Amino acid sequence: HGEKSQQAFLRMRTLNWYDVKWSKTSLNVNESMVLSGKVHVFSAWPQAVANPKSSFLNAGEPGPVLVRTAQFIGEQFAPRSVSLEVGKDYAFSIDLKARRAGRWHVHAQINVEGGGPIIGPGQWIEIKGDMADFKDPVTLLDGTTVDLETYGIDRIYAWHFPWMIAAAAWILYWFFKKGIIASYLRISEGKDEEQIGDDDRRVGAIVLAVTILATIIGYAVTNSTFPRTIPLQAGLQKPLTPIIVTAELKGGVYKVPGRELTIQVKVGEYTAAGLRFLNPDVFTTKDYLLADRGLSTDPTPLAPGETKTIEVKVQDARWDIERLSDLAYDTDSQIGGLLMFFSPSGKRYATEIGGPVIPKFV
Amino acid sequence: HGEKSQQAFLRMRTLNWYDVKWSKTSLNVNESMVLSGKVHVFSAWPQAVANPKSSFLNAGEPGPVLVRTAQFIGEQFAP
Amino acid sequence: AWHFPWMIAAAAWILYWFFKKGIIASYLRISEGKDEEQIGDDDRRVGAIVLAVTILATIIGYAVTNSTFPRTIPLQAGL
Amino acid sequence: IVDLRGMWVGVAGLNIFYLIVRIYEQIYGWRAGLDSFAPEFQTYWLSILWTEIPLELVSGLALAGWLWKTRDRNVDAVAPREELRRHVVLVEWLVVYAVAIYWGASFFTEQDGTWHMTVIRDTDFTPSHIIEFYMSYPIYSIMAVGAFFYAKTRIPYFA
Amino acid sequence: IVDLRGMWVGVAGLNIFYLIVRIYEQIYGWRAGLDSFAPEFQTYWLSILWTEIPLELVSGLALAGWLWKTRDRNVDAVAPREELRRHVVLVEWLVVYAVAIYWGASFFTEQDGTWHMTVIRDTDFTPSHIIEFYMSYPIYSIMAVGAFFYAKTRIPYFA
Amino acid sequence: PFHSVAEAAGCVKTTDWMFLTLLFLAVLGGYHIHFMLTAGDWDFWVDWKDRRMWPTVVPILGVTFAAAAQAFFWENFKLPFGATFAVSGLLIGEWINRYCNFWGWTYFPISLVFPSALVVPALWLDIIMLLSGSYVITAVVGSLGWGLLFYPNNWPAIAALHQATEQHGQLMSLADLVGFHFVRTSMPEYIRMVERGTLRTFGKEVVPVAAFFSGFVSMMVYFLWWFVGKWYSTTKVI
Amino acid sequence: PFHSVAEAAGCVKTTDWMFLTLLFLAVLGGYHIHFMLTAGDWDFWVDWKDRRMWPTVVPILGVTFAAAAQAFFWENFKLPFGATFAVSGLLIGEWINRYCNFWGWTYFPISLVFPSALVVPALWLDIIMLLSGSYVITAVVGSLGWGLLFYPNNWPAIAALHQATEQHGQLMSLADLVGFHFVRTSMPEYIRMVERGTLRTFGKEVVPVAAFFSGFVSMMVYFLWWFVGKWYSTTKVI
Ligand SMILES: [Cu+2]
Ligand SMILES: [Cu+2]
Ligand SMILES: [Cu+2]
Ligand SMILES: [Cu+2]
Ligand SMILES: [Cu+2]
Repeated sequence: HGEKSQQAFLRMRTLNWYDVKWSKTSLNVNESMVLSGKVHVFSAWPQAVANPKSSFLNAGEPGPVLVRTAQFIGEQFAPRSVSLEVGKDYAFSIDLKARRAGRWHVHAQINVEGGGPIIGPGQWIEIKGDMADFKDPVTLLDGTTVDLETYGIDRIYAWHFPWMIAAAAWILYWFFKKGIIASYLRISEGKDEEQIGDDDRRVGAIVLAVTILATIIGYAVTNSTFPRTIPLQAGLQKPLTPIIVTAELKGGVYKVPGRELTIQVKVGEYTAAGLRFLNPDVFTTKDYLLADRGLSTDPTPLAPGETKTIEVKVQDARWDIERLSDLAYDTDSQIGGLLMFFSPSGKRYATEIGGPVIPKFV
Repeated sequence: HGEKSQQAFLRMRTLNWYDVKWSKTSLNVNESMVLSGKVHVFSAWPQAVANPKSSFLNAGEPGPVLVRTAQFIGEQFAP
Repeated sequence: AWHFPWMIAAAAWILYWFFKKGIIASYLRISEGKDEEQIGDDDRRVGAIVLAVTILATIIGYAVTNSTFPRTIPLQAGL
Repeated sequence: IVDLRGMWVGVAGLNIFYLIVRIYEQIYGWRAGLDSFAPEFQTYWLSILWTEIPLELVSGLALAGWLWKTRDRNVDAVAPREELRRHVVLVEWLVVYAVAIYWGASFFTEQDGTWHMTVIRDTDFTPSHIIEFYMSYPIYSIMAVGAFFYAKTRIPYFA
Repeated sequence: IVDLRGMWVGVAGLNIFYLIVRIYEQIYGWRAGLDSFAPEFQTYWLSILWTEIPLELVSGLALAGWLWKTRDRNVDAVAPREELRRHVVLVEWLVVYAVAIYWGASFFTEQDGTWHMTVIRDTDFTPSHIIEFYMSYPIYSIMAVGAFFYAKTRIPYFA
Repeated sequence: PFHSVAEAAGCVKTTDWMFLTLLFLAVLGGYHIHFMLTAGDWDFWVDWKDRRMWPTVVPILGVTFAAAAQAFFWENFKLPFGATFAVSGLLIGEWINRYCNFWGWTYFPISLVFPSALVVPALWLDIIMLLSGSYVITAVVGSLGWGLLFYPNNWPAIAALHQATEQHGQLMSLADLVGFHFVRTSMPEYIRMVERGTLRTFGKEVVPVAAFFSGFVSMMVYFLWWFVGKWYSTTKVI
Repeated sequence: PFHSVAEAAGCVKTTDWMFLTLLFLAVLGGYHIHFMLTAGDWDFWVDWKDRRMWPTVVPILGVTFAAAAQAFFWENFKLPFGATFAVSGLLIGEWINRYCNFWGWTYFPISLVFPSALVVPALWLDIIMLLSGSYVITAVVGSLGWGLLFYPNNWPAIAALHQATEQHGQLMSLADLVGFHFVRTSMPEYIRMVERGTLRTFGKEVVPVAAFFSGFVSMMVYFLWWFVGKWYSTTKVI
């Protein structure tokens, strides 16, 4: 449903996806679900990609099988873009609503119009029933209760068609003044107004006035299929309220191909590719986009007031499967992501990474 | 002398004009007057309008009937 | 050793095609009625060859020079 | 003598082919060919690729041969009844070539516009993307190369 | 009768001149003409400027005069042996004009590209910059104004 | 020649009828395919269906076809069945692709997506054409309204879908929201030109054959330029 | 006329030979000078020798010369010694200037700087030309590979200089680093056009003389346009 085919490099330095869940899992024809996520905006944003100044979160809905009751991002539900910040973090979740049958993965993505569509983790949604039902409603201030997935379509065909009607009104009608051939030689051969001359002309002259007069109608009657109507709302809102350990990576190496990566983070878990690299040294997992027996550490604990030149080993399968050993291509060989460190109790102070990792092949 | 014909929306989100007065009211052929004002620059600036990074304060003088001895804005008189 | 041995297969057309008479001997050798004296067969199949020779003698480079290393990177840059 | 619908095989042999292709792309591409790394793609989908180019080369050349060595040869001097009869045909192809286009212009040309607005693009090898950039155009590109290839060798003027 | 290398003076009188110029620019420009405010520049370098333009005007006009009043005058009606003999010459100049270009196109035209990538540019009066924008082009600009100036007045057609 | 006057008339009114199509269901294509890339889908998503930005594009772009198409047919057949000949093509072209595809494939509300009305203009064109059958005249006037008419024309299909509701302390248009619901993605590629200036062209273009005679009469491109009313047909945006 | 058949043949095979040069060591110039400004030195510094950005420029730009040059020579002399006739010029042109200048003047590693290989393409061009000597055909096919071949061609001279080392916790290509070492500067000016559309032109251009007959046959510019394979010869970048 996307990814993989996204040179790691950037996919791993544009947006850090942690805390991602999903309300339901089996919504039905009309039950709502909520994409759940908190995402970090890397600090050393890839010059390649434009400034995530303006962007947008969304439904990775292969074909809209759910809907869009509303959204949550930064400190607001926004229709147009919003502004993520180089370093800060914003929470988000997005209301949808089963509308169509099927059972497909569903990603949460903050697509950046500034040159990019970055997709964070997603999760299948067993929607059940028959699209045949489903009805996404709402109501114009006027109080009028309307059903969206089927409002006005009637209006269209009822007008955006009755011209494809007055269409033949020329088509056929003008196969009277002899179609081609009977019109062609009917042309070179001396002057040929046989096609034109009067009649013919005044005939259209009419159709014209008919047509136009039969148009002032629409703009008048359709000027009453409401009396008060607005433009289309859009733009941006500078606002966006964020949320509320120190890594360095000085030293790094990884596979080619393999599924391993080492680090020398000097000062829990590890994300980057929206991927999980739990510190099994403390976990009990609660899919393919996450690594259970994730991070491999030196079990020596780091507690308040202290420090260490710690070394971290990233190992698991999904680091190859989901395309990460791709740093072969990707211009800037650097890496990126997070470091989910927790309290002896379990209260995660989280630092990030970002560093030029070096590879070694087969 | 302008305005009105300025879709509110923006006119109401670009610059906040408070504390506005005028030195004289009846200056004569050569007496100086001073436009008086303190203005706020909205926080959620309309993406429509470009960043007020560079701009300029001025005389809405329909035809120059006064002049320009100097200006005051920010912490400076700028040309 | 490579970015030259073509400035080599260079003359391979240069001279070689001064056989089917250089200019003049080719020009009037042209206006004057149809003139395939330059073309016709032979000539053509000759290149047809050189072409296949050249290309086949190119899959080489991309194969052998695909082994003057096995693993190589792009060019690193950015900010 | 002055021919009927040589368009039989034409319109028919097409509208159904093409139509169907729309059905087959309803299934597989939308329940298999929904990811290029997903096998159900490279067997029950990406299959119609090394399946289409092959043909659209032998076909391209197909008319090249047949439609050629099957020319009046001793054309020009020809039955003044035959000319405005060999057009009846010529002006028949450009009619198949006609509709033929419609698909590579008003179908898999704009259908690839609804597809863009579904998947976060895998490769230039998605469904609509496969039956357009690679199918539809080359698909009838031949038609043309024939409906002129025929017309140049089976008709006077075109010499 | 049908001439030899009138190109003697040509190719020779050039390849050495130009060549040398490359030697002289090896020294001074690169050990004097390395800064426009540095005197060793305006004497042992910027010297080849009010030294080149002067010539490239008298020279431009040079051929203008000589090459003119030295035309067949009563041309057109001319020795049918002489024509394809006065070309042997014409088609000789455009050969000097030839190589002539090469310098103002494949030398001090791209040499000024290695120079850009050395000094943090002083003025448009650096070395390569002086023997190109001012030398090389005007340098043979004349050649041309003659190898046609000759050809129009010493040959029929060109009238 | 032709045999009996009942064949000579036959293999005419039939080749003639069967002919008319060749043109349409072929020009149409070459046209839509264009109107697409040109009118960046201001004729696609109701949410892109605005006031300024929109009826300023389709208006213009929606002609170097609807125009030559005219100058074409009307010329050699003084058949004022041209300007409109074009349109329909696009409408019946898109309108088709609009259904089944968007609708029956990743089902899209026939509401969010649906082409813009043109049939009208075409007429006030093919007509200011019929009467007064000269270029310039049909250009200035004709082109003029051809754009003014645009929006006013589309009011019906458009108007209603602009009423507004208050979604979470904010304002939007039935339209807007329809765009909020049922989601999609980006643009999102490009190269889209080999297949064009290649074979599909000079492997269909050559006709010609070595000798002139052509549909290069599209010196209607002109027709378009004088559009500067469509850029007028804009300031019908307060 | 010509005197004895041993002069009449002489002052021919000699003016003819001496002639061939005039063209080459003159067209070359007018060509390189161009290929320079056009191919912004993606044919200069190995560090600019990449994948996308590069074999997308030289490819195209590297033709409205290698092309007309062809259509030129092959035309009036059905001498398929054209497309390649061009190239060499550039190569022997730059390759020259590359040495002595960059090298013997502010010495530059013959490594950091060194032109791109073209000889190959030229052939797969001057040939898909020879056989099948028609325009369009030589355009579509020919132009096509003319670009695909590009990179693959240059693999040799390029490939090796891309191995990588770890300079201070970071990664770079032999290439990259060669660019780090031995330094230079900027672009860094411009006006560069008087000398061009002046005298060097209509003071050499006029030829003509009042009457036509010309090398305006460069209606090969076309040749170039159909390049849309070179823009294809791009997506040979993963
Ligand atoms: Cu997925
Ligand atoms: Cu997904
Ligand atoms: Cu006022
Ligand atoms: Cu596409
Ligand atoms: Cu310079």
